[PDB]
Amino acid sequence: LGASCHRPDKCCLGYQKRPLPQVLLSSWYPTSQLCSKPGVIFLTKRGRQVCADKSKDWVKKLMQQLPVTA
Amino acid sequence: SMKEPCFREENANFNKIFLPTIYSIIFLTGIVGNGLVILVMGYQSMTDKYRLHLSVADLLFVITLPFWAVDAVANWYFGNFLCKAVHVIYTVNLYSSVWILAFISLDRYLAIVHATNSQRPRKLLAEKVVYVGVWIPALLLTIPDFIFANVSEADDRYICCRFYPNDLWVVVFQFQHIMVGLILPGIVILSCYCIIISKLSHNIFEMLRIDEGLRLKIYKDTEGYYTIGIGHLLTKSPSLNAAKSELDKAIGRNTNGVITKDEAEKLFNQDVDAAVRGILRNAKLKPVYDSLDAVRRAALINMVFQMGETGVAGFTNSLRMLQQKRWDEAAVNLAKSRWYNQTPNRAKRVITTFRTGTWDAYSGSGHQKRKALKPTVILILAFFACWLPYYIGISIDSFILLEIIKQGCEFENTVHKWISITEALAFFHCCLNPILYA
Repeated sequence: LGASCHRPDKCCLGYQKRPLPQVLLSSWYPTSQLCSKPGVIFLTKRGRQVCADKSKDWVKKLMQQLPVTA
Repeated sequence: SMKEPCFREENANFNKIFLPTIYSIIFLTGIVGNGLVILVMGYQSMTDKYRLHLSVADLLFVITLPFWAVDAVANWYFGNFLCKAVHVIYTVNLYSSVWILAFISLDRYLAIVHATNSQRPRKLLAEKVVYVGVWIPALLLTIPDFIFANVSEADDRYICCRFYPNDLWVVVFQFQHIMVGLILPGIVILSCYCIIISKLSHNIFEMLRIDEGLRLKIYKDTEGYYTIGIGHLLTKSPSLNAAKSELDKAIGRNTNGVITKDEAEKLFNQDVDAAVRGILRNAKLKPVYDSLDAVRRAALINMVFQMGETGVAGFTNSLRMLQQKRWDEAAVNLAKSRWYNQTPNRAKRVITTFRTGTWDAYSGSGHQKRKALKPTVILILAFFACWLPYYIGISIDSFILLEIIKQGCEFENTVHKWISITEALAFFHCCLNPILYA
């Protein structure tokens, strides 16, 4: 209702330039349709979350190797 | 060195501390307050009819507030039916309240500008036109709240919002709300106020036209200074051309000492501003000026034009009774003054105006035509005072979406925290009506 409808989900304002190692990453999930910029959020084994562009070649490879977050 | 997403968790803890207190106070004040109004008004004045329409429209939204409090801090559990029900009541309250105030502005316009015979248009408006012009379009604007308002899952929790098929629907209802609920009622209230004060200032001009007298030529004062209109002094200078040039500068037009009734009124209004600004600066005249009506002020301004700021200030004995509202006791105590025997015809017209509070002491028409303006102007200004910090938040947030202001995650969440708290505080307009009785 009103304010809660404005910005309720995590969005990507920028993407990771340097490719990430598969050994440190645990899962992946895409950004909400509500977000201005599309992309995926890589969940590391460490716990921290990293943005990435879905159009990138190294990102498309990591999505194949990793599962979707539960 | 890693890129992180924009976490909205910093907005979640903000709402969980500040908003539960705000939604609790406004709920209790809006249910005890407006609850008593409907029981006292409806069961057992003209503007009181519109306040009955207002106290029922906001009360319907007060019983809707417990749902607003839970959605802002926790999650939406209530379901899809309550989701549409809350959205419809919110749409009704947004356009009904803002157009009831617009109809209040129209009621004051008819009661002040066309008071001669306005009992019929004022009745027709409050008894019939109010339903056709306020409640019928308000219930007709709830159609999208029956189509697009529904519950949806978003990341962490469920959200009850209006979901449109594409961005073209989002931007047309975005611009529709600004017109019907902010610009169009704003024009109606502004255009009423601007022609009510225009009438009020004209009534003083015709009042002093009778007393002092209108002169469309440059004439010499009792003291010998060059004057024009209703006692408007041009210069203390003994030169005619100096005053003639001073007149051309004040008007803008190259006049040869000749001015029109309209030009004479423009100069008059300028002299009233100077007299009012000086009166509210005087320690013995300022606590009296605010206590008086609209016609009783005109009679006090008349005394200032006749004697002066220093002269009127010498009525310390009479000004004390003038605040105590003992109008019959003050007039008999002011009739004994040397001012009354200095000029008897002008003084009797001014003292009977202070005694009764009627402009009919000069006008050859009706009697006891007194109307209140002070409770209205407060209610409308205090209404926009609640919404002003909320519409500031949307304006800044709009530039972020229009790609004019492009900053980080922190600034993006700062405007949200501003909107989230100013939305909760903007609902105080529900409590505004019963609190105005104090």
